[PDB]
Amino acid sequence: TRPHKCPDCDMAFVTSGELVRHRRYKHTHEKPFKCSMCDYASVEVSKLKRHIRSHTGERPFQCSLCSYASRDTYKLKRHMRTHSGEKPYECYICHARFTQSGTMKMHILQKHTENVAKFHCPHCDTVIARKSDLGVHLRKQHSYIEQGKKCRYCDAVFHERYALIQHQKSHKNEKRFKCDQCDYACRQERHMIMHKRTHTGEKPYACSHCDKTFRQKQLLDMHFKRYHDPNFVPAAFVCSKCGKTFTRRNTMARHADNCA
DNA sequence: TTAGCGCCCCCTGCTGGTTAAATGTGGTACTGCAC
DNA sequence: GTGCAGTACCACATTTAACCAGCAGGGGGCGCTAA
Ligand code: NA
Ligand SMILES: [Zn+2]
Ligand SMILES: [Zn+2]
Ligand SMILES: [Zn+2]
Ligand SMILES: [Zn+2]
Ligand SMILES: [Zn+2]
Ligand SMILES: [Zn+2]
Ligand SMILES: [Zn+2]
Ligand SMILES: [Zn+2]
Ligand SMILES: [Zn+2]
Repeated sequence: TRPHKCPDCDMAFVTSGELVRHRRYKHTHEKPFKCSMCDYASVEVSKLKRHIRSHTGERPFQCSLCSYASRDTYKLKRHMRTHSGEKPYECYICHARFTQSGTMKMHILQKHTENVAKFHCPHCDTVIARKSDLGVHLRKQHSYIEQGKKCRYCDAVFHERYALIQHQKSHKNEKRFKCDQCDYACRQERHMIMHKRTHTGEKPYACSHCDKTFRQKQLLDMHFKRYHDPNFVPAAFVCSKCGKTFTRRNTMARHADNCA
């Protein structure tokens, strides 16, 4: 009937030894047995054996099915879920099941809640929900590169990926390709190739039904659709007021605006 | 009494598969101008 | 009007990194009994 009770708090214990351990755990905060490697100490001998095992790497119990030996029996019991499945914990909202309690708690925090505090990157403006995801973001974007990484479009060298990407975003309104015979410039290589074809007079695309050649693919396509396709009729736009037909809509719109 | 043991949890952190935002590609209309 | 020459949409395919559940390591609390 739990005759022994702790006067310092609400806990009541059966035996004297249990109550003494409880006082040491939560009321005296003194640990007699101390780790020899560091300042860590343990009230219970098993806890100190835990730290000594971590200090030395001793793995007592081996998994039956795999190549993992745990240093604590509970770690092996948790590792056995890898083979059995057996997701014990269940979310109370979406009823999803998880192999670990911390996995379920993180799921509830990040999937079923709105005003959750997030982590801000100390080096950039991004805001990340998880600390582990922030560490991944730091370890890739803000990681230092000893050999550097050249810009894709200029001779600038950067050692942080975030800096390189920010610099490369400044070239998105730029016409890298420049013709060697005039001042014309463009952003895609195909346009530069077309312009050099016009400069040289080359007409690579040739009509297979006539003697006419063209410097661009679309010009040949429209020529074939006009003078080699009887079923094609040019789009005619009649004026809104006068009704005069215009092949180009822009001329029709301008005429309608100036029409009386 | 006291250590061994079992259970159970919390806290922290890394990791690949998923996915959504960002960005590059290319087909195809689409206008300005000289004829 | 038209063909040439250059520009402009934009659906689509990569590219990229946050999202997220699956994992393991380090520690703390108690409730049993045997020894
Ligand atoms: Na262009
Ligand atoms: Zn107490
Ligand atoms: Zn230690
Ligand atoms: Zn195993
Ligand atoms: Zn849920
Ligand atoms: Zn950042
Ligand atoms: Zn650059
Ligand atoms: Zn040129
Ligand atoms: Zn033809
Ligand atoms: Zn008119």
